[PDB]
Amino acid sequence: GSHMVTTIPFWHSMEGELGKEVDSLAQRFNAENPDYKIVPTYKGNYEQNLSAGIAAFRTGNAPAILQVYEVGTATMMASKAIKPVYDVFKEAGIQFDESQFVPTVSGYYSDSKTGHLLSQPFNSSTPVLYYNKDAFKKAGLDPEQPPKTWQDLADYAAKLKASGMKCGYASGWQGWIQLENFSAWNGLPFASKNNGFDGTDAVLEFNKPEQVKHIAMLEEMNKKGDFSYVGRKDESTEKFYNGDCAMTTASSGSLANIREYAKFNYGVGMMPYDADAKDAPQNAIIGGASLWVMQGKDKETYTGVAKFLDFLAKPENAAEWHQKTGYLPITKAAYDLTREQGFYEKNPGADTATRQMLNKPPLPFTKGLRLGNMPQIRVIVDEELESVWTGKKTPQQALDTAVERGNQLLRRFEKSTK
Ligand SMILES: O=P(O)(O)OC[C@H](O)CO
Ligand SMILES: [Co+2]
Ligand SMILES: [Mg+2]
Repeated sequence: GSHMVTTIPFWHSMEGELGKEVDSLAQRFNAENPDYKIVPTYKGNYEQNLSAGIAAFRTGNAPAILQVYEVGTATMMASKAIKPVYDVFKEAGIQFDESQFVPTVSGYYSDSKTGHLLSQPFNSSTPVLYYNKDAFKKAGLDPEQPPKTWQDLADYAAKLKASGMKCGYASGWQGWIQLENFSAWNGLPFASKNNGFDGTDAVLEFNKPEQVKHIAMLEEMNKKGDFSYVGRKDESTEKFYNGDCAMTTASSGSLANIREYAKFNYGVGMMPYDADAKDAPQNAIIGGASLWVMQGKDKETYTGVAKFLDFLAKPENAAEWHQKTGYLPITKAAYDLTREQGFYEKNPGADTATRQMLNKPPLPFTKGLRLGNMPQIRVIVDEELESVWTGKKTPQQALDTAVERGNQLLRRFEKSTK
């Protein structure tokens, strides 16, 4: 009737040092709240975790909490498999102040009609440029001056390669960085209806001259050996920390593993922008994930979930997550606490991710994205970009095809949710 501990499965995609920090947070919560036991389980990369969560729901054994990457948001929002987080709190009779979250992040994860959070913010990032300062030195570059523009990056990459580095430049999450964020950061839409927020009748718009020229630049670098393709996700993070790759654009959340494993002096810079683009940079759009609560659980489970989510949002815990991982602080209090503890004084580049998100007030179409079936559109994008790196298709053809294929998935979602 109440003597049994309530076990609460939490399925996530936090690998390496990120996962160790998730475990530390769960363990502390469990110690302070012994009526509950949060049980984190690593289920693979974000695609694998989302697929596993959806499949488990079909058979009634979904976890209580599921970490879903940012692009899965519209899909989850239309899902009948979730209990919106604001409702989890409401029905459990626990107060939660949504205004605590930084507006960019709360907006991203909020319902259009009610303004309420449908999932809980936790790990948000923007892409940053990691660079090997030691490698810069022996290539004759100023180790305190990362390339500000793509043009500069290509130049540096050539010099780093000439100096003996195995790889000059590589990128994590190419869709997120080279197209989604490339668009926002250079003042362009990724999709219509303001990057999807204004309706399911959105179409993809990333096949414009600016994006095509950008992909062409990367392909020219690839041919020269100055750019290396190493995969669709976080593969470039290890290529950087093991010394292979001199520069990588990767999640700000890669910092946990990079700090632990890089045995050289490294720096963090902002994403390069297009030198020719007037009024660039604009602002970055977030990556990372949010925490979804699955439908069909008992009241004890939802009480425990609400308590755990509240725990994660406490200033000290939100601040600790940001400081340890490189994900940006997602509450106002966590940002202020980090600043007031002198963390940014000690670690100058540690607020880069926030600064990119807030570089300028957003244009109507640089607030984030919200597109149904985006997890599959990401795969389409990866396939088409891979056809560029192999020389099978031109940058124009690949982006045109990704738009055509991707739009088919957007119309499929539109029809499904009408
Ligand atoms: O590595 P993350 O957690 O910042 O996520 C990267 C991309 O946003 C995933 O879609
Ligand atoms: Co009992
Ligand atoms: Mg569909």
